[PDB]
Amino acid sequence: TKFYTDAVEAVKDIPNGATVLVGGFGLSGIPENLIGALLKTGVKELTAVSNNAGVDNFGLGLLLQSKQIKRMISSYVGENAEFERQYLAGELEVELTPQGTLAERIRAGGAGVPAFYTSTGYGTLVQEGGSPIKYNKDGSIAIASKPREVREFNGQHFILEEAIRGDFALVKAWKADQAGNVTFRKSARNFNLPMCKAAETTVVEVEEIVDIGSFAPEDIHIPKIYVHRLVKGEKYEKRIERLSVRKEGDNVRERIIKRAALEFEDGMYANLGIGIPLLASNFISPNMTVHLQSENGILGLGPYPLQNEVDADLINAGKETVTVLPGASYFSSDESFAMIRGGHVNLTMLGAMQVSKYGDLANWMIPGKLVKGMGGAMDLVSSAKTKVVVTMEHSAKGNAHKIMEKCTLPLTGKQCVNRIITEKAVFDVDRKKGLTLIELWEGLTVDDIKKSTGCDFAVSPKLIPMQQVT
Amino acid sequence: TKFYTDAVEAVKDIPNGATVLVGGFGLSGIPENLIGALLKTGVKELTAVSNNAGVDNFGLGLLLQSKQIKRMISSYVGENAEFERQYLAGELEVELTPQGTLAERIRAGGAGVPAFYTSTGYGTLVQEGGSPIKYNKDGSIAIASKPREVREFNGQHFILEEAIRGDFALVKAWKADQAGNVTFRKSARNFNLPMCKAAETTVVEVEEIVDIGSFAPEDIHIPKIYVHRLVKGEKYEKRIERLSVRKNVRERIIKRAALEFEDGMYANLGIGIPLLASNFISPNMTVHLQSENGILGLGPYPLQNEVDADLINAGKETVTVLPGASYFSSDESFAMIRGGHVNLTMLGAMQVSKYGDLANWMIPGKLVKGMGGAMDLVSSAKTKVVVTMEHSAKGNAHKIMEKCTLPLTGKQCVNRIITEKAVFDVDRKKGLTLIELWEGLTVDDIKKSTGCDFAVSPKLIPMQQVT
Ligand SMILES: [Cl-]
Repeated sequence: TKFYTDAVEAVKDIPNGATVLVGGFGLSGIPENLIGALLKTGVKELTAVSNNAGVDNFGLGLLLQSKQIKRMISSYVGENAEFERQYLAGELEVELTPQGTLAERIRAGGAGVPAFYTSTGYGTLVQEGGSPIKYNKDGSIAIASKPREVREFNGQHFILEEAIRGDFALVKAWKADQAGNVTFRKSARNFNLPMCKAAETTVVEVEEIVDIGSFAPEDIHIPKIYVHRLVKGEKYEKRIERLSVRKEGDNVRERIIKRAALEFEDGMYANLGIGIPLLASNFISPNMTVHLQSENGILGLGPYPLQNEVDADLINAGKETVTVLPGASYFSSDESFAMIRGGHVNLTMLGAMQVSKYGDLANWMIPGKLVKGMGGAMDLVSSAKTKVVVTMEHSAKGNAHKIMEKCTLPLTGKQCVNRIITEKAVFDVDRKKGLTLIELWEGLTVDDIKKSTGCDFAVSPKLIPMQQVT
Repeated sequence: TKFYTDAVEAVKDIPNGATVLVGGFGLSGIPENLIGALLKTGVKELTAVSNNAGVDNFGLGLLLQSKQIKRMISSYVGENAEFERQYLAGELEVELTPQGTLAERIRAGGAGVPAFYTSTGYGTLVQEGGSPIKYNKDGSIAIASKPREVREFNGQHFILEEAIRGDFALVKAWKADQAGNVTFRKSARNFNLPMCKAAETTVVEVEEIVDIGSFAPEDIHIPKIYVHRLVKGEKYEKRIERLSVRKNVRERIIKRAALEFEDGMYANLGIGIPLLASNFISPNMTVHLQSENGILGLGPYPLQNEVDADLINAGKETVTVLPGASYFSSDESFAMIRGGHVNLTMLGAMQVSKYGDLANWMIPGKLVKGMGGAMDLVSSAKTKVVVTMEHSAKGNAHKIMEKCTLPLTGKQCVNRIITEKAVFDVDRKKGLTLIELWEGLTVDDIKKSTGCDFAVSPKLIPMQQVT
């Protein structure tokens, strides 16, 4: 490992046009000093492999604002108006990549695996192609993503994804010893770890350079062999995107929140989406133990931090400062998604704009109105073994159906939803039997459900009035 | 995580014919207790996925002695006479699997990856098929391995290896916290970590259960979500297969091999001469030795007090690590190797072809212990592969020849050959180039001890020898 004292010296040789892996998830784990240096070198036209787009004035956002980036390979790019201006204006190329796929392709890139198969994105634009990479002002797609090869394995459909390997990786890490061994802090690891093994030249900025021996050899996140250039970052602002602090909705939403709260079981491993699902976790019995997995690489999310617990290195997938409970673990983004795709999470519960009779889900894109990427959603619904539960208002305004024979909006996955909870009904979803109404909100009739549902459903002989967590 | 107090209880539901992933590298990180429990359940016809089969009377060897294993899916038999005996006799079925591939397939097994490509095995019996899986009592082959699909990516050939998922995984770990989180010690991690995410039911035995909070969240090697059943091991014998403590033409090869080392180099030294050549490295030079079983920073043999059964080198010998070393899982280790992150791979060979083919793992009906990590170690073009070996075999039979006659380890993967008589550079296209020649010997001498033509370096020098 070569050590530098000046951030600019370590990145001075990044070529214009370089593919640079930029660590970070939201504003967490971002190499702000290496980004600052690229600001000073002015290296142009980069292909930034970065999970998110930081925000307007931080992280990748700073390089977007100075227009140093030509292409983003990311999973979620909301909260950056300049990014959205560039993307919508057609000034920026963006490959919306399933977070888990991004993590795994990066890993493959450092592990000598040219390509591998995954269930994520099967039956969506990722597999089908057509995801907009570069737009024209007019709203039409200039560059469309290409399909991924589909292949059958053990009766299921997977798609071939290829390794991502950068010219440089700008890695934000916590510490490095003088040998070049590196470790990451809390959820700040996310993509930094796998990115550090997947570039011709990896550049790591650390908050601290420490002596050799500082680390237990078993606990070196990234072995010195992967660390080519190491610099101690000069300035750390550690911006916090969404300060969510706790101190010591309407009835429709309240009702969905209260029924979803009933999906939790003890010892359950669950991943909860932003909004209602996370809120439903608020109604988990103190008697029940539910381990919340955060795709940004956390197992054991806790409630929002008290003012004194606020930590820019610890945020949930919703990018809110969080805490973790006892016995929690942090892992890289690639491990997180191996855990998710492998079906290790028992329950995944998320919002949706549409759900189909047999489990298709649509919750990441609204052609022309909502194009911020799918984050980890396609990976979350990719495993047959994980029970996926959708929580959403039953119908759209003017009673337009959200539950239908088939979704009209871009799919997050196919035959992946196992249950839907609305304020009027609870349906079990089976890829073979279809929709089965198993709960009906009191006051409403099966007929009321029929005129607010766009497909038919079996009515379970065990159909009960809709429950609410107490 | 469900905690058990009795190992039999934790595995009594394994059916006969179940595929079971068994952690361990040689005798390091083996699930002695879970294996002992299987001796009791008497579950038979097992397909055991394990790097090695331990030794004759320990580790997986026990289930071989008891004929409870119908089939081993391993990378190296090693010094297990019975394992070898059974394989050659036509009793035990064995899929010799490249160690690095064994590891990546297990990881894929828990990561939702049904299959992935790797360069390891390309051009060998692994990719081609024909690797004997099961022998006929009369020496012939009853079951041969099937061929793996080949696919090219970015100018290179790779083979398709499918995920390995077990019905059960018998995993050895160092500690578990009360929540189910698990950590490994030194090199005993090896295959235990990935096998722990790739089975319908993982059964982890630890040497210790600690309190939740005992681990720093960032340092839990195996998050609780993956540990279905956890039991604290009843008995740990800490057996050590090879106790290597510390207190000539072969030497010519070693002394020249020692000159391949450069400062800041990351290297993987094969058994014998290569490992020996590392003794001649200048203290003023920093060379980092990577061990396939999951170590970076190998040190010298341990003094008596330094001996640790959880820290052995690839040759199954007790070793130490130098400051700033690291440990990581077998799949990580091979991600590291397969990823070309190791600068120098130096190993022995029975044969090397004109263009770099290497044959170092099999000899029909006599050498059938498997390839170990060798096919993986020579799989990366970015890594410099140096073969150190005696120039000729008994009766001056050639070892450097046009085409190897022995099963290949790698196709066009050798960059240089150091023998006692010469040093040749090897190019996958132009062939051999004698760049160094032992004094007192002539190019004619070399000519008659080499089965094929070679170029002579216009700057050929007497063969150097580390001082
Ligand atoms: Cl081995």
